[PDB]
Amino acid sequence: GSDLGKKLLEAARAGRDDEVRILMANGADVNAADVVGWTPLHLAAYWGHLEIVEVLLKNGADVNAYDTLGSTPLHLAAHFGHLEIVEVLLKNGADVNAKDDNGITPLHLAANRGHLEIVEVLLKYGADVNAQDKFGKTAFDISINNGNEDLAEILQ
Amino acid sequence: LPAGATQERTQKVLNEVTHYYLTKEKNNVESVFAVNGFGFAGRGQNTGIAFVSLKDWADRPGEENKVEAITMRATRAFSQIKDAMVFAFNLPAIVELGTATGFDFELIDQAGLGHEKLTQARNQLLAEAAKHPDMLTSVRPNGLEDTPQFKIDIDQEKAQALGVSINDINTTLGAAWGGSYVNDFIDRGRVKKVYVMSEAKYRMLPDDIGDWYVRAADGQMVPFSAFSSSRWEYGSPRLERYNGLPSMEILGQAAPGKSTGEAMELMEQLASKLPTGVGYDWTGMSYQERLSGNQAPSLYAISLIVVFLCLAALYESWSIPFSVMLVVPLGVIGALLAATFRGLTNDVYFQVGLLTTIGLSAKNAILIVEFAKDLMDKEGKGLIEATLDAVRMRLRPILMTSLAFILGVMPLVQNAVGTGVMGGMVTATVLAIFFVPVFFVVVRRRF
Amino acid sequence: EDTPQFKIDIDQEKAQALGVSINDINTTLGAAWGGSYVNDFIDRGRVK
Amino acid sequence: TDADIAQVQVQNKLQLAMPLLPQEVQQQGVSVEKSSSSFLMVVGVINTDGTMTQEDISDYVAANMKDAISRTSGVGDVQLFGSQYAMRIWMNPNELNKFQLTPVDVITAIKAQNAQVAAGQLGGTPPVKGQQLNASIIAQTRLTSTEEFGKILLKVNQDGSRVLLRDVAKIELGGENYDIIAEFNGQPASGLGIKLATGANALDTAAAIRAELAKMEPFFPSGLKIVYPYDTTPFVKISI
Amino acid sequence: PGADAKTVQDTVTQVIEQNMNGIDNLMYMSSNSDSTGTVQITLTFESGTDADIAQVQVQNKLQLAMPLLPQEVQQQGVSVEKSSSSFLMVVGVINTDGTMTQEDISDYVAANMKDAISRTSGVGDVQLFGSQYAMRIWMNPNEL
Amino acid sequence: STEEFGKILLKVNQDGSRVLLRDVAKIELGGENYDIIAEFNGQPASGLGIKLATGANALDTAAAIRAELAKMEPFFPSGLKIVYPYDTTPFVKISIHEVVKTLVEAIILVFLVMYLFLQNFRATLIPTIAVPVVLLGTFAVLAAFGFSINTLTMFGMVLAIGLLVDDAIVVVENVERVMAEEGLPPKEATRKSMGQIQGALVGIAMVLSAVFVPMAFFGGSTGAIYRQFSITIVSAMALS
Amino acid sequence: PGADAKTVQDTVTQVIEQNMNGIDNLMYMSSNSDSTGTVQITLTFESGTDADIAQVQVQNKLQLAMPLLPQEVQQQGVSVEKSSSSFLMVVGVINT
Ligand SMILES: CCCCCCCCCCCCCC
Ligand SMILES: CCCCCCCCCCCCCC
Ligand SMILES: CCCCCCCCCCCCCC
Ligand SMILES: CCCCCCCC
Repeated sequence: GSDLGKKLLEAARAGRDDEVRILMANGADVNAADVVGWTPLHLAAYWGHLEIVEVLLKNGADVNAYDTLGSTPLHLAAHFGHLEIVEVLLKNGADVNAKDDNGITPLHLAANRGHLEIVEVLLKYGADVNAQDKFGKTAFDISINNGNEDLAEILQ
Repeated sequence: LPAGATQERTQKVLNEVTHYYLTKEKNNVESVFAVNGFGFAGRGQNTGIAFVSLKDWADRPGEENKVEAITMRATRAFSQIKDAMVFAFNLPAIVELGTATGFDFELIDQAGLGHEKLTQARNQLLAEAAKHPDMLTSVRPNGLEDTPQFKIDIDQEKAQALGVSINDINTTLGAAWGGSYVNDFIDRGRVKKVYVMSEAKYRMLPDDIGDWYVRAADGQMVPFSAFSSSRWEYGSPRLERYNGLPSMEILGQAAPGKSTGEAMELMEQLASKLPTGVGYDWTGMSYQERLSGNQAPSLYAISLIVVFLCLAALYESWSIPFSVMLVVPLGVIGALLAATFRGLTNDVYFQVGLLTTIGLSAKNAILIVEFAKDLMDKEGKGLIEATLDAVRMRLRPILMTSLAFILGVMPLVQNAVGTGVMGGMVTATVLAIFFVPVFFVVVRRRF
Repeated sequence: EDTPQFKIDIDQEKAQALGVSINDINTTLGAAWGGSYVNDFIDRGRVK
Repeated sequence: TDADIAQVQVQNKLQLAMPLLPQEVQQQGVSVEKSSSSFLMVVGVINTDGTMTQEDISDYVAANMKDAISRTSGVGDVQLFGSQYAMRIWMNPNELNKFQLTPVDVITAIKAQNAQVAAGQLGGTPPVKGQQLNASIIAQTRLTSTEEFGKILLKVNQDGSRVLLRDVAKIELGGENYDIIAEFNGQPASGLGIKLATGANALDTAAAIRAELAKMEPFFPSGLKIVYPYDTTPFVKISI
Repeated sequence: PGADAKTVQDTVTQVIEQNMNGIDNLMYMSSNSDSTGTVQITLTFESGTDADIAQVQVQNKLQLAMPLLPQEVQQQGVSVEKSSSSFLMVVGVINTDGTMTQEDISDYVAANMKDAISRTSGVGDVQLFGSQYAMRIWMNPNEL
Repeated sequence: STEEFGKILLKVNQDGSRVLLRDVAKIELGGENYDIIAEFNGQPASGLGIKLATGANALDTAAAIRAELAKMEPFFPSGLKIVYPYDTTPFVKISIHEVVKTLVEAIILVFLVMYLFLQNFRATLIPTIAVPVVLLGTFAVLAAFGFSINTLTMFGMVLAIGLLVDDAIVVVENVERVMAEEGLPPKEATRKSMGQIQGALVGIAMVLSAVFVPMAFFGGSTGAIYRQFSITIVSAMALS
Repeated sequence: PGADAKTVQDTVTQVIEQNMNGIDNLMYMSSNSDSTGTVQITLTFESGTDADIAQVQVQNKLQLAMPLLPQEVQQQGVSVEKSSSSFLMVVGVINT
């Protein structure tokens, strides 16, 4: 990360749209890593800042950048129920079958926290429903363990 | 230092801070007590304080070598530092109280909103406070921000399948990585603790988690990676509470010219526009100085009523008292000019200083009026005759005390404070010898 | 005033014979019919 | 007798007896209180909407009101006319016997999987040379919902099926005890029975309780009202 | 030992806070729970309150709430002190020749110096900056 | 010892060979925690934060602490040195030093100004007697009320000396004046002189009490500070 | 319980004694640790001292040591109460 790159991470995390827009003008590194490997896109996706997600992708931010444990921004967006950020990320060419170091996809995370609409959008963009984690558990297996019959109907 | 900043990094800043003070302030600084690990906003590897001990008052001559001056120079040189937010500040006059200027605001989660929602309600108040520089300044949170942490989930099914108890897993993890206090031993006739913990180089990065083995019921040694799965998430490294409920302490002060009372009234208005289930309360000095304000007018009121009543019994008159009591501003104005000109501040010493000047100028006036009134009562003299005889008889002793004072104060002419009570008594004497005669005649003519 | 109360006796020989623990018998009885305070959990931010 | 001293002496002696008491009795919390035998006032709490049950009102009073009133200076003892919620596991002995389980196995599983672990830190002190990052390790936290208690894994069968806690018990929030049920003029209520601390003023304490309730009123749920069904202080104020 | 801010708050801070009841002349009660595995609960009292009575009342309600805390916290134990960091002076102890770590200095001060300063005439309270020695077992997972 | 902990038996293998704690772990004496790294001018450091006992003397305790550290000198290991990064003793000395200066300084100047105007050494001693008598008197009233010798009581006592000088001059000057303008003997001149001012001086005591006493009836931190100046000045002035 | 004078003194008596610094009107402090396991630290206060406040101030300072004491010593419980050295009377009981 650069001197500006640090201020973009803090600004992207915070939700200050105006500060990001000026840092985009001043040529701040859009692919500036955290200590754990989170780009500004990760931080925006996690804390749910639609404005900054769109502005960062516009300035050639890596949509399939992964942290030290292999988690993409689509994981963070899907996991924490940020619907329109999952839409924007998938539209700008996010890997819907992105496996972290545990073999967990965005479909697994979305299924587990029970965000029904995100699961449908992920499936629409071609999410692998048969995909397994390191333990050998599908998105369907997560739904029956949680007892989510609404979710269980979809995943088949 | 920022989130995920190590102890080795925090020391390098403290090294450069200590290097500056013993180099560029070798004339002023005696020692630097560098404490990596502790902070007055929070604790951790990423925080430190440097307690700077200075030399004698004598070895630091002039205002350029005082704390206020060194503080401003220090902060400028530390603005250069890359991955740090370093700044010097003077200790408060009374260490027991604390900062003792501005306000202390507690933002309270009143309806189980959670940590992440109170974080935003705070950020909404901080953003609003920034849009009134004319009223509020230095409105900041007195606590640590959320940091990355290493979430690790134990697959209960996988652990039961391989025949590994959760007790053994959590203990192996907590004891190795966290450190575990086992029992006490006796080192040379003194009781001391025994801690088991991982050797540093096997408990640093997530790669090291895979190197830890828990024994199963069947006898097999199961690695930690077989039944674990880890990811990153953001959690608070310092949670605050106030009167049982979750809170966030906000510090600030009134903008230059504005009173601290006004600043609090705006903070109350801004707070009432926050999301539902977000309350607030005033703690510390704000709690103290709000208790002071209510009492002030009541005690001012009692002072004057008792003064008036005591003079009324003395002189046997409801009106004549006023002739004495009108002397208050004459004693006050001298001190105010002396303060404003040389550039002193209205502090608690200066205030008791005014009360003594008012007290002594009142003392001088009480005798002038007493002598004047007695001449009219006993010897049946006229108003102007009695006033002129009174002020003559009382001229010497007033000038004797006033000469003793200005001779007593002028050794200070340390030079700044030397004109404070000097100027306060000069005008108090000069005015009162001319104005008290006026007050007595004006009052006795009217009433 | 005194009231009827269901007296229950545990045959120690028959317990030892079958290999059932005495603590298992008393916990099972105490927990089911009386109630067992196991540990604490977090109900919307508060310890319960 | 100085009541503050009398409490310190009584508790000094109790502290010797505390470890001799059963393990279960200590965990329920032994309380030493100085107060009047009767009530200063009752603070009734009703829901005018009907969007809250008698169980719900008592739980809210316990979690969001009682503690602050209990802390108020002059309040000797506070009595909740109801009960705070607890994670109630209602065991089914038919289902327990079906999978060869006991209340012991249910108690072991809850202690294991409703755990708040202290897992340490990445790059913790003392660290190695050229250490990169410093981050808290978060293992297992306390369970938050009835659904999470639901999916507590009791055992795994030979064929590969899983026995959950929801399979052998009905899991819900509900009173720590179900003994006390309050009703204000027929309609259901909870409330605080407040006893005046030994020597403390009745009127001054009443004012301090009202002051603390006034700070809560703004943050109440929908149609939650305070009512004053018993108050001794108004007589004292008016008679004087 | 090795507890996160949330673990400390959920198991220790909230439990002690909930039991701080029937204590006379209390104004407010602030508390911090941080990732060093530490909690501090400051009970500030009305002016003119007997600080001895105020402390023993706080001390007493903690003792009855001690069985409710975790095993590791009960083992470590919990301290109750009057809050006035108005020190008469701070005596620094240093090593110039570099033969001693801060661990070695603190232990010497604790063993020899501290107890003597405590018994000195007109000394109300003494506080060691650092801890005395502890038997450290540094485990090796490859050997285990 | 570390040797004893090293020889702790973990296991006995099939063949009879042993596994000890030292075989699977490094063992040494170290700190309870390694969170803090204390340094004093880039050198390893610790310290002792010392607090003053209730009703103790800050000067005596300070000197006594330095005496005890001086007798530990010959038992210290090589390299160990005492340093004093913080000390409140310096400020206590000065607060006392200024009061002793202002008293000495005042008695000298009053003697000069009394002689410059009245022009006889007999009259110059009467202030020199009265001012010490009242100040010593003030210390007795501070002790009775249960105050200490601190910055606030001493810089309040400095302001009091100003009021004491007036009461001394006001009485003597008026006797010297009555003697000059009527030619009366010292005794009858005093009786007439006191007859003129005695009612006023009593009046002034009440008026200055009205100014300074209500200051002490503030609440909390401010009230505590205001009490120090208030009781010192009103006591000193009332004794005068 | 079942600890020699030395072990009792090193783990309990010294730990308690070294926190009994700076208590109001404390004249002297006699203590003893015996082979049965008992500790008896007696703090004698200046004549005229309020014995109830004296007790409170000792109990406050004792709670500094309480955490540092052995686990078994805490299990037996530690008493803090006003004492007297001599028996007023002895009341004997026999069987005839
Ligand atoms: C005759 C007036 C006496 C009043 C007594 C109180 C004086 C001290 C109060 C100062 C308040 C000033 C706030 C800026
Ligand atoms: C620690 C407190 C000690 C109190 C000292 C009081 C001494 C009083 C002697 C002077 C009495 C004068 C009465 C007018
Ligand atoms: C409330 C007390 C008032 C103080 C003033 C008293 C002065 C009275 C003077 C009377 C002159 C005659 C003396 C015998
Ligand atoms: C309390 C002041 C009374 C003034 C009355 C005046 C009588 C003419």
